Amino acid sequence: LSEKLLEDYKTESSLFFASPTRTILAEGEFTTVKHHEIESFPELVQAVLRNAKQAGNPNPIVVGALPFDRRKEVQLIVPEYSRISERLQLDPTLTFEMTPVPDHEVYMKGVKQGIEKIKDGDLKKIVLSRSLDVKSSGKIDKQKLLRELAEHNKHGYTFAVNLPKDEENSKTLIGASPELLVSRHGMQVISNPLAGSRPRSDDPVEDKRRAEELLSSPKDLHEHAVVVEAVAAALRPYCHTLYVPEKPSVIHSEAMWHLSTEVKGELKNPNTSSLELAIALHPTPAVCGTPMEEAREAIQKIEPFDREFFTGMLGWSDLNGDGEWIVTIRCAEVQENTLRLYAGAGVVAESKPEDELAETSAKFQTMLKALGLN
Amino acid sequence: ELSEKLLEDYKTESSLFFASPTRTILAEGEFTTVKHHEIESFPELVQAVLRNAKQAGNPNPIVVGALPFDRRKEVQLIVPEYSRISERLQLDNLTFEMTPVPDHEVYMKGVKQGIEKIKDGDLKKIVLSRSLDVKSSGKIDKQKLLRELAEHNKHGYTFAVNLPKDENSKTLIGASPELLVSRHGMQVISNPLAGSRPRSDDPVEDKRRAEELLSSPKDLHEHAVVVEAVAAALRPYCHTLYVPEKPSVIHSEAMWHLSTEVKGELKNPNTSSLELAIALHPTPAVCGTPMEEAREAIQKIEPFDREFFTGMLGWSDLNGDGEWIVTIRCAEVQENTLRLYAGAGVVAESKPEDELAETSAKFQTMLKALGLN
Repeated sequence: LSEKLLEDYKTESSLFFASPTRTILAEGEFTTVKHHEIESFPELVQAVLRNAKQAGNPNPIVVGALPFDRRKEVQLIVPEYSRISERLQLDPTLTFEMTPVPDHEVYMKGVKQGIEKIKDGDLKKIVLSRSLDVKSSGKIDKQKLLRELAEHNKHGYTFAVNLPKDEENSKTLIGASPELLVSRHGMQVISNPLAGSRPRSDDPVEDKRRAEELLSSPKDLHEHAVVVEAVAAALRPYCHTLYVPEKPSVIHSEAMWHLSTEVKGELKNPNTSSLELAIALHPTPAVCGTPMEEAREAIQKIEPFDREFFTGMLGWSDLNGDGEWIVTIRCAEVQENTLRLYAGAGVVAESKPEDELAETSAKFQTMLKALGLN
Repeated sequence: ELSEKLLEDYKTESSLFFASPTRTILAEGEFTTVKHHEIESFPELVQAVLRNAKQAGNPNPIVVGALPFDRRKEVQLIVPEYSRISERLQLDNLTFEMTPVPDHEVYMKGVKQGIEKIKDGDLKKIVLSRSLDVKSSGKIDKQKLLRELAEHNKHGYTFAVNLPKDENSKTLIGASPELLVSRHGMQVISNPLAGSRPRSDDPVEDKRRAEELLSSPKDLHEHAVVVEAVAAALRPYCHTLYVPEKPSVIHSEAMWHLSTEVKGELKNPNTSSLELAIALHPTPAVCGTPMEEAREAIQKIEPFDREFFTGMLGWSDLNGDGEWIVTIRCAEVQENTLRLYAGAGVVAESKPEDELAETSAKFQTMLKALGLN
């Protein structure tokens, strides 16, 4: 059935979302709700979901994507219907025109600006990113793109979400993120911050060497620890007790090794929805920095493009408050014949411009491989 | 007077300017936007969203906006970030290219097809309409267009609604004479208009036309049909209705209209103005009998989409009160282009040429405001 759901994905589906706990296909937009203030959005969403129940939807969910920038308007959709199966089980089965935005040198310049700002003590952490515009000579087949991603993403979250357009052709957010922002199942809360990276190698000896190096890198370990501390501080008020592992683990996608910690807690209040928790966490320092509003102003000033939905959050939440929200990375906006791909790299005082550029390239591979351009 | 200041403060970004005989509203921003697929279950969602807006802040928040002619489309309204509401208003060179879409023949072709289908007993009443694209040499000053409409519309409903964009700002602007429905406590009022004649600058001829409309059997009969449909829609919601025996005549600067004020007293305090509007929308005055059949004929014959024209627009509050108007004598304005609209009810005994003239007379409200009267 799960593979049926992947086969049934159309550009009028509102969400495909393949996680390790399930696969969801949501069709249509029965209700869309937009709101000016992220902080008061969870209560509006619950009111909309209650209405949906009482108007005769037996399992109302919201699905969609929220932007990187918390100050922007937010929006989610209650679909007409949704199907929910077990997780996906799969055996692997033109001119393109590239325009980097910005070019490699302007990106590196921006990286020097971030370093400087930290060396003056204005910021502790900064993640700087860049994008890549791809024009195809044919119309991109979203459903095939989605399948390529799913087949090559055993452990993360494969997704497609319909996004706000003008009435232009449909705009879809598509990708394969390794990173859970938060989930809620019953009263159990889990968040999985990822911070620290090395690219995979096809040489199995080198591949393992890089996992070991990441796992013993003082700069990466310390920086990971700081991201974990911030996730734990944001979840602590909502929970009885928090379990925060003393040691990170190494996880992988096909393209990258990542340091990873699963932070787990039991809620105090059964009405605290997964959405509320996602909003309490968003954006984590892994995609933004510390202090967030300062890292964000630095980010907004240095980056010559709008991240829009990249490094935002996306997922679903139900009437009981259960849900899953992922950090939106290893992804692309797809519209007709064009895509915008995105990638970013954590920057610190010690950082080196070329290495950071190299890291963004290694991170682009998830999407480029799905397009046959790796 | 605050009312006039609200008209002066109107901006292209404002979600709603709405000047009615009971109040003037200027609504800014978008605290919450709600969009829904099924018009029939929209009222309850809208109340859910208004309740939430209260729980977050002000005691009796409102929704504002415009819904389309075609009831099967997605519908959308906005709870504004803030609104000022005052008493009713008490108010005291660019070149233009014009293009009829369709042209005057294609439109009369359409009306013939319409007469044809009523004579075969498929339809009883059909409204057919056309539009008039306009290109300006400059950017249209929307605020000034709004003031012109308001000044020349003492008795109607003058509005500017920010519409879902194409990229450049899109505004629905107009001065409608027709209340679809209001609610005030348990009191409901609808004012169907059906039957018209253009005003004349010769006051003897002006009065003659009024008197002729008021006693035309064809027009009285068609008016009584519209009145029956209003009553029909309202009956299930009211313990009592007052339906006047006969219509009066009312005027805008452009037109005489046959008018009936239908009043009711609701059974249920929780019935919102928006819910009544939906029960009424669209009336046979702009669509036809049967509605589903005549709308099919309308979609099939008309070479443009009406979109918001002959839709409904207005406001509703958390208590349930509100005012919704029939969106006529209006235009979509974008940058330096307007699309003006006008329509004319068609029956078996209709004459194609008289409907073309009737529609051109209906265009005068908007044309006059542009200085093209």
